[PDB]
Amino acid sequence: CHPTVVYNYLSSRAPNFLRLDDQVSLKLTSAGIGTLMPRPVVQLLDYDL
Amino acid sequence: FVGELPVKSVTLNKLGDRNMDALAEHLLFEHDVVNAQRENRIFYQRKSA
Amino acid sequence: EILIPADQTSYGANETRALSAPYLFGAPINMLAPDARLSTYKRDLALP
Amino acid sequence: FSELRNFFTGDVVIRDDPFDVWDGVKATYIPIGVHGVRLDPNGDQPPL
Amino acid sequence: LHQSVDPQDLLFGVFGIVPQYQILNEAVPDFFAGGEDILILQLIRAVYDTLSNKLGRNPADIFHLEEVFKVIEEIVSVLVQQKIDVRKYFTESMRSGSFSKPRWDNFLRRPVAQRLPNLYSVIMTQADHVYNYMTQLTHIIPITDC
Amino acid sequence: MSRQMWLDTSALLEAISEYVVRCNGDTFSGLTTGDFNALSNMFTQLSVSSAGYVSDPRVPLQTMSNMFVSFITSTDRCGYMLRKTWFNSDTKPTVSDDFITTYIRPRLQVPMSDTVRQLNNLSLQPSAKPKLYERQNAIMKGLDIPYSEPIEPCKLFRSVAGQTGNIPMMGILATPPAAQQQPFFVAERRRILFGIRSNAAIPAGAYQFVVPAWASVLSVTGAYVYFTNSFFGTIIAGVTATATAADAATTFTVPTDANNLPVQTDSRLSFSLGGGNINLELGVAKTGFCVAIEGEFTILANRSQAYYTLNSITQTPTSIDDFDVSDFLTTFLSQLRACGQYEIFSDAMDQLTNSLITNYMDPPAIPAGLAFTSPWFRFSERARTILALQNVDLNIRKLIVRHLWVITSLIAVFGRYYRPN
Amino acid sequence: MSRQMWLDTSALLEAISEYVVRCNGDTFSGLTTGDFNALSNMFTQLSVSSAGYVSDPRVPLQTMSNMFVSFITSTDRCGYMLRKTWFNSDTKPTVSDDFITTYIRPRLQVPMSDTVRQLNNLSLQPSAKPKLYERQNAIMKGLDIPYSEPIEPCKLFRSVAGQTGNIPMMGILATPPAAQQQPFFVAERRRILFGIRSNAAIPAGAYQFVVPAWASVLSVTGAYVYFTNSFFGTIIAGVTATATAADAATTFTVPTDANNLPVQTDSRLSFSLGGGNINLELGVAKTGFCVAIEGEFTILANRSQAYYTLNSITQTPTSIDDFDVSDFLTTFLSQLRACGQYEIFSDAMDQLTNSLITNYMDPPAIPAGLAFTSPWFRFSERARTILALQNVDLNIRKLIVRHLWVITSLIAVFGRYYRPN
Amino acid sequence: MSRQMWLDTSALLEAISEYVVRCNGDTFSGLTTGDFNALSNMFTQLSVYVSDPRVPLQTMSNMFVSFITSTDRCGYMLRKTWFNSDTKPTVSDDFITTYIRPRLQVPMSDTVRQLNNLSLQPSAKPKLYERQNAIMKGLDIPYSEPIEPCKLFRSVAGQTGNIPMMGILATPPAAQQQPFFVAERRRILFGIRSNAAIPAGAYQFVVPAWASVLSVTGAYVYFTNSFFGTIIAGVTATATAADAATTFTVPTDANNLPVQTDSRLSFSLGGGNINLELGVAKTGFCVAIEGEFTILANRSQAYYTLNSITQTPTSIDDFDVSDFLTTFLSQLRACGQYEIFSDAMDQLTNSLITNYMDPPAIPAGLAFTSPWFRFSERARTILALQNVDLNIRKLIVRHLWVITSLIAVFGRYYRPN
Amino acid sequence: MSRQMWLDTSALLEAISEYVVRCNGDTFSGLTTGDFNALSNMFTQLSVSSAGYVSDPRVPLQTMSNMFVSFITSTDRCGYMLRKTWFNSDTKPTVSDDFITTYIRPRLQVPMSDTVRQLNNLSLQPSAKPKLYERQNAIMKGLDIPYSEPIEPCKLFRSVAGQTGNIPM
Amino acid sequence: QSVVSRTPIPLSKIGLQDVKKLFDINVIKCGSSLRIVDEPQVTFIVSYA
Repeated sequence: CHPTVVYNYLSSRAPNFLRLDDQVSLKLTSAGIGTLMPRPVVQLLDYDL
Repeated sequence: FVGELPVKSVTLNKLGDRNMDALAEHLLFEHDVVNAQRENRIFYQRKSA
Repeated sequence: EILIPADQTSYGANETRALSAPYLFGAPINMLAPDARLSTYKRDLALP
Repeated sequence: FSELRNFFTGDVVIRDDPFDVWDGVKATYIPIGVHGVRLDPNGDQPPL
Repeated sequence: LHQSVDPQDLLFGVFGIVPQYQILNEAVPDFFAGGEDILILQLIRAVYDTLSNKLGRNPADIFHLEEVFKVIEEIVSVLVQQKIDVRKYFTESMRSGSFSKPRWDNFLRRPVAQRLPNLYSVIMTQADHVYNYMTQLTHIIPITDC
Repeated sequence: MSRQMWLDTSALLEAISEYVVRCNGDTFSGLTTGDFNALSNMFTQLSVSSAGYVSDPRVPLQTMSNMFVSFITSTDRCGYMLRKTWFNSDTKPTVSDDFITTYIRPRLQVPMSDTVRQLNNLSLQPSAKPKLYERQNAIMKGLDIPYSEPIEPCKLFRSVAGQTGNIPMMGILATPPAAQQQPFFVAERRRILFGIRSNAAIPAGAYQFVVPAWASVLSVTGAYVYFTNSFFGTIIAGVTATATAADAATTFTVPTDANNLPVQTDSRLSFSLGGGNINLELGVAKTGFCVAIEGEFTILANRSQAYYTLNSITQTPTSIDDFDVSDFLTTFLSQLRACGQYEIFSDAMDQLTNSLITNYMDPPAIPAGLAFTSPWFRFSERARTILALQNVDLNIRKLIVRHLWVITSLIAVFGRYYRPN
Repeated sequence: MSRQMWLDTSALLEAISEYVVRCNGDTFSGLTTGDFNALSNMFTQLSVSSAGYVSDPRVPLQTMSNMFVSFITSTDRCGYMLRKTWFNSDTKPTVSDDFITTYIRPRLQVPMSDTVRQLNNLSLQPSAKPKLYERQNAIMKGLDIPYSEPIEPCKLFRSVAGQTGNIPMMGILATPPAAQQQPFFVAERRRILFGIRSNAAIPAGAYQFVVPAWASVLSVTGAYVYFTNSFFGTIIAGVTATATAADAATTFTVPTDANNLPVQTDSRLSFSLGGGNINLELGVAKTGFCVAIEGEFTILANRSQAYYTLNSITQTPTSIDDFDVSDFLTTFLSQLRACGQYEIFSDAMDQLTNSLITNYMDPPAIPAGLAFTSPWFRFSERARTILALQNVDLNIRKLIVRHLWVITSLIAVFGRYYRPN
Repeated sequence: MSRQMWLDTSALLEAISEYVVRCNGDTFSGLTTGDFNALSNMFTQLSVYVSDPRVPLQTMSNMFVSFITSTDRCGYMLRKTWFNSDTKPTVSDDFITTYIRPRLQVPMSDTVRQLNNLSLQPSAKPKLYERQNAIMKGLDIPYSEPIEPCKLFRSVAGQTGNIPMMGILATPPAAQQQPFFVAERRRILFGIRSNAAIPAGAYQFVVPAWASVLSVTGAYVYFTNSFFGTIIAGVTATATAADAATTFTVPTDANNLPVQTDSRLSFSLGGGNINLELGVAKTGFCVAIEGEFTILANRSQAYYTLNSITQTPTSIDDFDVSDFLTTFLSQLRACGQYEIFSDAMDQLTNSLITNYMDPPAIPAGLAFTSPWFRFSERARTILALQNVDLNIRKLIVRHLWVITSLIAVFGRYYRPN
Repeated sequence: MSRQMWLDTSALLEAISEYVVRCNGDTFSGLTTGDFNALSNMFTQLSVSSAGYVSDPRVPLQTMSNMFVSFITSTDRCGYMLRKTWFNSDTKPTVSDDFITTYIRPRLQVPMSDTVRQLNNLSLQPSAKPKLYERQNAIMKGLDIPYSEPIEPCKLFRSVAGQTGNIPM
Repeated sequence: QSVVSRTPIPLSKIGLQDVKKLFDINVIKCGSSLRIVDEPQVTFIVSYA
């Protein structure tokens, strides 16, 4: 997906009293047209097993 | 070209086995070939998306 | 009162309330009181 | 010949300039905001 | 895991422990460690399905377990990039290293509950499409039924 | 065990069925549709002897039905279910029986299940032909039904002072009258009728009609309201359905809407029969008239407790429908005949039923004057019969019907795969 | 290829439809719903050409339909499936045709499909309005249909010794009677009607009615039985609908139930018109009477063969429905009119139909006297005509109807995306 | 914002509902069904809570009535332009920014839609979305979708109404009258009533505009004397096995169509007019067509555009909107606002009519005889103003409808308490 | 700013009042009352833009009022509050004015605060003489007042066709 | 640590020529060992690979 997306995701996750590091934010938000990066996902397993 | 009309055609001679142009020289009469070869340029082209 | 019947236990015995009441808050071994201090933060992160 | 061509006719769409792909990013979070003094809600505790 | 405890030790605990009236949360959690095994079991189970579903019936109706396991293994292995050994997870106890069908059985009695974590779901969903496509190409290859 | 546990399992079986319908002829070789995935899941959660994929789901399903019949047949076994304590509370019973142990277990995800259910009553297009589950929860726990679920008002019907019946009035309604009679309120499948019959003109002006207790929970939408002369396709007499374009307009009102609702108009109406009485205003004198309310009928919010808790019942005897069980029993019955058990099963049911009524009465003994006119599966009637024992407190009569219904419904759900051999 | 291959593939298209409907307006940007995934994979299964979500599912379905029309149009090509063989055997044919090999081939998963199918018959709430697939299996392989599937009685009607028709009897039931006449048995959409009509009273007592062949497989649940005077919304004469609250209760019995079934009661009944005659017991003499059974009708378990296999047909000529084909054709027809092939097709269909009949009679020649009153898509009518040929004996006629039906159904399914413009 | 945006979002909410129904009592513990996965990912798309899906929905409904109540806020939606174009609106109302955004994936959505019109068994009782599109963008409706003829009715030249015509058909005729054409829920009736016999021969009936878009399948055509279950006088259903055949003809089908026969018919009254051929003189007759009715392909425009409306006043239905209001209406009374809403609702419909006529002033003689949710009535009232040009009226009805449906969808979860 | 932001702050000032009353003559040395801590914590939150801890309220409280009077006195400043929009919507406006930025800002905890409000209408013995907050919400957002809250009927009186007045009669 | 951004199946590029062909094309000039013909039928036989 486009880096912009990654930012919106990670940044909205930031828990109370925190923000996504700047440099990371900027590199992510500065990405231009045609650039892509892997979608961030929350990995949860089936503990019960 | 195709008449005085410029166009971007698929370079058939680079597809060896599937070089429809060469495949057409098997036709019987002088022109049925050229005719076929021309139809080729008209159909195998790089078109705008 | 039986909380968890003998049938459904690895060990033999019935899991009665008298076998839970003394220990801790007195909650049935069944439903124990969980430390939810970190809970807010968790919920907001999609964690279990 | 026409039919032989029309059989071997199929289109594909490709992007002129390849996508520029990146690696993941370490999602580092840092503190923000100012904290004030919050006093205990219950007040002095009973003795002994 | 087990160990023994003397409630009597609590005596000096009562007369000797000195509170510090304050909690020292100096450490930091490694909140996510420990899944390695679960993941593998989770995949082992999910692959069993993807195999069975396509077979149209319980693999064990026509295959010796040793056969089914070798397949599940290779597949799981590719998904984790590590040599996997299904057998070891199902023993009667930590004591013996001997495999136990009855435990493998109970493991299968519990159908896939949640969706596989995204990284693997993509891999599998993709394979499943290819298998579907590839399959339709069967009516192309030179094989007649008699 | 727990009444809940039985309902949960019923729900599962009910859904196993649902997904089987969903998969019929949608099971191709290359793909495994989400639907089948889910079906497989349930199939596995229900199977004893089967390891993973259930090769032949007929087998485990059959085995289950067989044991169920074996269970619900022996009063010794299913006895615990026929006590007033099982229907009134969620008390885990201390009863060990192969069946219960193996198949009856909690199967619904709490608290999610409930929240989805609530969220539903509020949704746009609920199922028009709902599962037994919903009805079970209504009749047993007295829970709400979806606000937009439609129903045929004639089922809602119960007996009140004036009329001791709905269908019966048909005969009377077809007989020319002697003098101006009292008002009538009948109900069909897709519409409600009310009016006044007479042999001589009825003056123009106002007339109140008491909305009977049973219909005071109805509601209509996309309804046409007009003057008619047939009831269930049977001509009503002592009523004129004529009128002229010149006629003065006839309108009625409901205590819920400040505006008059026109009659004999092409306009689609929406109003509710809850709140009091409807006030008809005959614009022109007519020799007996009959108003028709034809549209989609629904049960007002939070009022479904009347219908399903048998609370809209005031007289004795009384007409009573069957909450549709009859419609579900079909399959099971079909199976029972195909293997001769039809007879035996019946005899075992009268037993079930007798033993049930028994426990609901102090002192523990069958009441006198109790004789059924129909078999266990014609519930509609047996419910009337039971709701007619004037020697037994009213409320206990109701409970008995409710309770027996649930046991019947369960049978309708669990027996279906029965192939005793 | 083999008949099976056609059915399998049809079932796929029917399933593609199903999932298209499921996806309509449920295709949001960030969601790939299970429904869409399946639909997507099915497209792939049809024409391998469109792999991926990318492809415009329209063109590959279009191409498919197109070839189907030019296939089912040229008797030279589709000739093979018009032969006697194709309909009653599973022998893979020796056809070397483009369409066949590209689209017709085993598509269902065996044996799971078949297992799921049987499990369905026992499902609680089967599809109210089932796919063409089901009928296809029924009419061709004589398979079973679900036990709880509803049916509209009148569709089941066929001519018998007494009545030559069901609808036509309406005009008669209207005309006042000369004297007491023989009984009548008619069917509507939602109810069954029987009785005796006279100009003079009929004494109280026992009367017996022979359930006609066609209705001997009916079964009702949640039914009200009362006295009426209308048929399809027409007034029946020579029948009293009068009754007093005093009257002696009327009752009837079915060979299937030991107990008496009450008439004119608010009780929901369950019984089956199978295995015998109906014993009506008039409690009071009535100057002509008509009993009405109104409820949910269903064909008895495993007896559906009669209807779908054309066994219920005894006379010549008879009345006959189209197994609802008419309903499915709509789309395709609408598509023909849209591109102006409605006529060209109707012509080709006529030869298809003609050659089909030809191959059923030895020696190879259109029987004489074969004149068609309606076009290819008014089945019910052309069926009547086929079933009216005195030349060929009953069975051959019946088969022809059946075999023709399947080809017609196949059309209804395969041509819908037709656009050669 | 955009008219489209509202639709897309509405459509999403209707999806939520659909899947909520699909999940009811199919939420077992050892299993995550496909339906529930989807329903979950859907709640996710609403608010920019995953625990109790009731709270984000409540919040949404609440903010919605809050918005649809104040003319100052939802005013932008009440202008002639909103219903007309796909122009991005300049509005800063946080209800809009939070919930109304594009939701449907293009072009895939449209593709599936058309592919649907061609489906064998479409939804018998469709969502509002389909209707919304039909009434606003004038898109097609599925070819096999059933419809109750009577809704399609509209006032025409001779007949002023449908249901009203009943009481008249019930009065024994003076002398041979003009032909009639009524419609019920499941059938269509046409004929000629008289007090004296009608010769045998040819008789032409011309199908009124509203019915010229109708088509039937699995149809029985016979003679009756009942309309909506009311006796029709001046007509006879009498016949004899000996009677000569009675057939009729339709422009679209070259062959004869039998009457009082047990055969199931298919034909479309859309060529102009039925051409009945009476076989035996009858003392007033009424032919009936009972079957499955659909609207001919690419002709539903008429009905949904209010373009089958010629006369005035005309009697019209409400496109079933009433049936969807039930829920929201229930929640309104539950929290005692049924009154307040009905008033704010009046200003909405009032302010809407305004923007449609220049100069900007409520027409003379605008008197509503019914409340906001008895649409079918207000609809005719709007369609009755001799003041305002006709077409403008039609738009007002269509535009108001869309907003009404929107309410019917978005408010359901309302709970202020 | 937000009509909500004003209400929120008002609610806080009212809470401060409430706790000042609770603490009156219950301030004993050597004893930190739970009430006094809450009173103290609220003060802090008032001057949250300039402090993280407060010694004596005498001053910031005064300052706040003085500035407030200086605010609703000048149309130029508090003008934004006199517009039709401020009473209708919750749109966060932008006003460059020391008073607004320094004191008017979100105070109540959402959504927990609302939950409690609802649970209250159901309470057995609600406040007999409620705070202004309740009234403010009723009159502005039209929310519900507690079911058991007593009221003097004469206040409820309004004019109707029959009798024009209540006291006049 | 809750978030993981990894790529499931890294995809690789390829040229048209490298596509796996599924059909073979043979050309023949059909004549006769009976009559003498000068218009042989240049025919194209397409078979699976």
